Amino acid sequence: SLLKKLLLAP
Amino acid sequence: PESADLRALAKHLYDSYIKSFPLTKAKARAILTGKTTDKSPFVIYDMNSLMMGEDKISKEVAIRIFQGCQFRSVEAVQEITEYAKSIPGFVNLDLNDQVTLLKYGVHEIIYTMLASLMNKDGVLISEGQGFMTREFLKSLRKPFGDFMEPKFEFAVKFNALELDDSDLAIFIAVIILSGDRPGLLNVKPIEDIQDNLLQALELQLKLNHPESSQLFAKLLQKMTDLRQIVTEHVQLLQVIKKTETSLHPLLQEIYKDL
Ligand SMILES: CCOc1cc(CNC(=O)c2c(OC)cc(O)c3c2OC2=CC(O)=C(C(C)=O)C(=O)[C@]23C)c2ccccc2c1
Repeated sequence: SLLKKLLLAP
Repeated sequence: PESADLRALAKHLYDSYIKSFPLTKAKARAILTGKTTDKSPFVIYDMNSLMMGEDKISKEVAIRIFQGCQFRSVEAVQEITEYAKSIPGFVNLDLNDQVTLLKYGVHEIIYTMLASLMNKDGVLISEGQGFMTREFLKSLRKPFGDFMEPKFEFAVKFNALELDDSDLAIFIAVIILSGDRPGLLNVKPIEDIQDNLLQALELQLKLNHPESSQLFAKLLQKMTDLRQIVTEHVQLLQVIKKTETSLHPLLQEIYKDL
């Protein structure tokens, strides 16, 4: 998901 | 030492808030009240001034402005995500729980942070380079005028509390770490983080607002009010989606099954 991608980006 | 650690936590949150959110209440009030050397915002109060200010900040105006709110909200969601990741314990939560906390939390925080950029007369836009009047926004045709107005209604009441950025950093953290969001898998670790953030918030308000004993209890109620406020926002957006013949994918994801 897009939220998951945002959360995982250092 | 316990209280000292709560102050250290408060400061950590404030410092992270300053790194995550370019548009602080301090900076916004400096612009709104006029206490800044920097350029005065371009004021947009009607269709004509909107046209003129396009560069400072085939679709009809109401739609254009609605899309503008969407793009700012998308930017805000990303800022809020970065801030959330700075809250001690958050990135160690189950990743799906992190997603859940943002999904249910971001619009409550957007309403909160929008208030920082508002007065009774209008809202700062485009990093404070524009000021769009409440009257202009409220006058936009149905159903868009009624989409804008509740954000000002909340801001007026919330700004009466006279919170500063240091208070807001902790208030926002407490909201994000809500253990009763629908569909959370591991509740206790979230509740334990929130309990500590609530202690930090109570101490912050006691020290920063010593003459307002009621403020903590009032903020706890605002957290409850914000859930009702956002449910109404989401309903209105569902109405717009079906009755108007576009929605950003990030927002579509957040609203889906909310
Ligand atoms: C929670 C839903 O999101 C919101 C968000 C906001 C914040 N809105 C804005 O910042 C906001 C706005 O605002 C009028 C009007 C507006 O015209 C624009 C805004 O920000 C924009 C980003 C853009 O990328 C634009 C373009 C063309 O690309 C715009 O035009 C901008 C400049 C709100 C502001 C006032 C009332 C309700 C609101 C609800």
